[PDB]
Amino acid sequence: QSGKSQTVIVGPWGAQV
Amino acid sequence: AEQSGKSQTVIVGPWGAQV
Amino acid sequence: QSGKSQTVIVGPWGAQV
Amino acid sequence: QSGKSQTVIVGPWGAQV
Amino acid sequence: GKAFDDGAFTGIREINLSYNKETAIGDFQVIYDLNGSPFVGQNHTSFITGFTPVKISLDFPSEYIIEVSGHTGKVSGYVVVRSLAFKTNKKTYGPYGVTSGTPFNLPIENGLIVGFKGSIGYWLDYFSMYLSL
Amino acid sequence: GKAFDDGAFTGIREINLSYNKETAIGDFQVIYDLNGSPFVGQNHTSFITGFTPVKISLDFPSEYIIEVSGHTGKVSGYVVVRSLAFKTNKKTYGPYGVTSGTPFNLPIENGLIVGFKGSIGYWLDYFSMYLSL
Amino acid sequence: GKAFDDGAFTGIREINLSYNKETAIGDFQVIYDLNGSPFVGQNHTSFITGFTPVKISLDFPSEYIIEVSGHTGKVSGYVVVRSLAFKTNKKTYGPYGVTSGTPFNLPIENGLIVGFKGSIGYWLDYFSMYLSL
Amino acid sequence: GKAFDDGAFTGIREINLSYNKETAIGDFQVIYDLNGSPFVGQNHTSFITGFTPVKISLDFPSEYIIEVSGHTGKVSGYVVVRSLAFKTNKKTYGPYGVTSGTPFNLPIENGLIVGFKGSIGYWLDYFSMYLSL
Ligand SMILES: OC[C@H]1O[C@@H](O)[C@H](O)[C@@H](O)[C@H]1O
Ligand SMILES: OC[C@H]1O[C@@H](O)[C@H](O)[C@@H](O)[C@H]1O
Ligand SMILES: OC[C@H]1O[C@@H](O)[C@H](O)[C@@H](O)[C@H]1O
Ligand SMILES: OC[C@H]1O[C@@H](O)[C@H](O)[C@@H](O)[C@H]1O
Repeated sequence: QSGKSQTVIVGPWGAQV
Repeated sequence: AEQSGKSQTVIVGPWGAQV
Repeated sequence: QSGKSQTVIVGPWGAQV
Repeated sequence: QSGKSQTVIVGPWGAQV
Repeated sequence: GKAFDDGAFTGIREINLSYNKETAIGDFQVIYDLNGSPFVGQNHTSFITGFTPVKISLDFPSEYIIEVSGHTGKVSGYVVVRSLAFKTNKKTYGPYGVTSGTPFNLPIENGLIVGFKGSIGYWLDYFSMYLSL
Repeated sequence: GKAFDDGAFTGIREINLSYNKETAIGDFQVIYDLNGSPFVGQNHTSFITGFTPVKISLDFPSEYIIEVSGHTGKVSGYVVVRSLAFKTNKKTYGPYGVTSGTPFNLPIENGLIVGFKGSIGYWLDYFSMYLSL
Repeated sequence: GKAFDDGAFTGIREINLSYNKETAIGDFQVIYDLNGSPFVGQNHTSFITGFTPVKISLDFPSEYIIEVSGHTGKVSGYVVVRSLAFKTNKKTYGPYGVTSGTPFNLPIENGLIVGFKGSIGYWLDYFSMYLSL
Repeated sequence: GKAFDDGAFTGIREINLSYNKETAIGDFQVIYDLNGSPFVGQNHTSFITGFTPVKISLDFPSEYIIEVSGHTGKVSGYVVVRSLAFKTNKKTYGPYGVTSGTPFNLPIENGLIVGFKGSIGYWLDYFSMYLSL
C-alpha cells in the first residue's frame, strides 16, 4: 500500500517513452 | 450508490458506428 | 452526469440529522 | 500492477487473526 | 474457522443466513447481482447445526443496503460475530443472533456493498465487506 | 446490429474473435475472470459466416491488456470496426481484420479493461470498454 | 452545529483536533495530501473553548490510517462524538476524549481515508469519511 | 521534453493551451475543480515561443468534457501532439493546431477527466488523462 490514492490513467498519446 | 443498487464503472467508447 | 468526481463515503457516526 | 481488479474492503469485524 | 471470500460483484439480491438466539451467527450465503443476473454465492456453513435460517430477499435494484451493524463477543472462548442487522433504504432486517458484546456499525453515505468475505467455524468468526460506487 | 453488454468483471482470461481480411471484425466473445475463476461470456455472433476465428489466451493474471487499437470505416455502407489489436505487457495479438479507415487506440497507463459492450450485425458495429483499478 | 465538508484528496498528512476529558471532541482540522503537496483544510472549530489540542503528524505516505474508532453518546442532551482513536500501520494515536457510550470502529482492509466531513457545535456532532483505492 | 504531472482532482474548470498552426501544441495549463473551489494548475511551457493562446472556460459543473480528440505526428523529427479538440456536452472547442498525422479520440461514455500529465519540449510530446467516476 502506497499511502496515496490511485486513479485510472489512459494514454499516453504522442511520443512513446 | 446513493441512487441505484447497481455498481458503476468507467466506460470509454464507443468506437465505430455512432448511434 | 454531475460533472464532479465522486467517492465512497462511510458514516455518519454521531448524531443522525 | 496485477491483472486483477481491486475494490475497497472494510473490516474485519470479529476475531482478529 | 474456515475462511471464505466471495469477491466483488455488481450488487446484492438475497442474503441467506442462520443464527442462534443463545450463541451467534452461523451460516452465511449470498445471491449477488452480476451485471443484471443473479450469481449464486457458495454456502458458507457452520460446523454445527441448531441454527434458525432467515432469507433476506431484497427488491433489487430499487432496494439496497445502507447500513450493516451487529455485535462481536466471546462464545465458548472464541471471539465471534454474535449479531447482524441489515438496514436498507426500505426496511430493517434483524437483528439476528445475540445483541450482546461490542457493537459495530457501518453506515454507507455513498456507495454500495458488493461482496463479503470472512470465516466460519462453529460460528461466524469475522467478516469484511467490499465497497464500491 | 444486435446490441450486447457483457458488463464488468475482475479481469480478462481469453478473447475469442473472428475476422475477414476483406471486410471487418465479425464474432466476439470473452472469457472473463470473476474473483479468481473463469466466467464464460456470451458468444456475440455475426449474422453471416466466412470469418477466420482466433483465440487469444492470456496468461492471467501475470499477462493483461495494456492497449487496444484498431480501425473503423465503412463496409457495404455501414460504419463498422474493421480491425482490432490487443497489446499486453507480454506481446501483441493482431491486428485482426482490415487496417483501413480511421485508426483509434486506447493505451492504459494505470488500470484494467474488465468488460466489453457493443453491437454486431454483419460485422462489429461498435464497442466500448469498462475500465477499473 | 455547523456542518463541514472538506471533500476528497490524495491522502492525509496531519490531523489537528481538540478534546475535553469530561465532554467530547471539539475542534477538528486536517492537512491533506494533494498530489504530493500539503493542502491545509479549513479549521473547524467548536462554539466554545476549554479543549485540549493534539497534533497527529503522520509520516506520509509510508504511514497511513488503517482503523478509526471512538465513542458516541449524549452530552447535555446532544448525541456527539465523545472520543476518537486513529490507528496507523505504525502506531496508535488516542483515544482522545471520553471513552464512554456506544463504540464504533472502522478498520480498512484495502483502501485509504482521503477526506472528512461532519458537523461541530459545542462538540463534534457527527462525522463521515471519504474512502478510495 | 520536460515531464509534467498535475495529478488528480474533482473536475475541470478551464484549459489554457497554446498552439501553432504550422507545428503543434505548445503550452498547457489547467484550472481544476477541487471540492468546489478552483485549483490553479502549474503552467507547463514550451521551450520556445510564437504560439497562439486559447482559453477554454467551461461552465463547471454542468458543462464537462465527453470526448478528447486530436492528431499525433512528426515535427522536426519528433513525434508530438499536433492538434487537440475538446468536446463537452455543450459544444466543441477546437481543433487547435495542425489536423494531420495519426488521429486519436477518447470518447467517455461514463466517467470524468480529472487530471492531465505529459511532457513538453518544443511541443507537447505526449499526454495522458486521469479518469474517475
Ligand atoms: O467459530 C468459533 C471457532 O469454531 C471452532 O470450531 C473452530 O475450530 C475455531 O477455529 C473457531 O472458528
Ligand atoms: O454490421 C453491419 C450491419 O449489418 C446488418 O446486418 C445490420 O442490419 C445493420 O444494422 C448493421 O449492423
Ligand atoms: O455540539 C452539540 C450542540 O452544540 C450546540 O451549540 C448546537 O446548538 C447544537 O446544534 C449541537 O451542535
Ligand atoms: O517537443 C519536441 C522536442 O523538443 C525538444 O526541445 C526536446 O529536446 C526533445 O526532447 C523533444 O521534447
